[PDB]
Amino acid sequence: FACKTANGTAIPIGGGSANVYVNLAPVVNVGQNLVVNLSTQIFCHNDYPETITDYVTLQRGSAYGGVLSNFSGTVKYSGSSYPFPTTSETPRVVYNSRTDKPWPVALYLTPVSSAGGVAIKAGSLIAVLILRQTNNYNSDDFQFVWNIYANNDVVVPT
Ligand SMILES: OC[C@H]1O[C@H](OCC#Cc2cccnc2)[C@@H](O)[C@@H](O)[C@@H]1O
Repeated sequence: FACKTANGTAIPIGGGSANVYVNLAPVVNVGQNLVVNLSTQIFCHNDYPETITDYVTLQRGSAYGGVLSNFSGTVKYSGSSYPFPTTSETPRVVYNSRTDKPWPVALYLTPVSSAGGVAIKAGSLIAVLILRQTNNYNSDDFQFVWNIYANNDVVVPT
């Protein structure tokens, strides 16, 4: 089991950390959602499906910077919504193929009444998402830590 991002930076077997840079809608109105879709950004596969089935959760999602200040959030995991920042680990997605399968995560961030102006700065950390991988075979329990950065400013109109 290992993962890779859409621009090809990898986290190998056993886990680790990696930075992910994402384009964001440049303008978002108070009350509307800024959608951050990581399923186009993060892909994983099982290295031994003949024998091992892999289980993958979103263990923790954390908000930083402009996102923690200026937005209210939820996270969708495999189509089901939870509070963001997270208050529990999600149920597990099954990885049973060597095919690259997206990690089914998306953030829905709504600017709050006070947001107005530059609400997220280019280059800033907006989130840290911890993918947790176990299996039905041994004691492996690894963390793949994804640091999510904005590629551009997000403006909330006044
Ligand atoms: O994707 C499956 C497995 O790939 C990796 O393991 C590959 C292996 C093996 C193996 C080979 C022969 C006998 N038993 C296990 C690990 O990332 C492990 O955590 C994971 O469950």
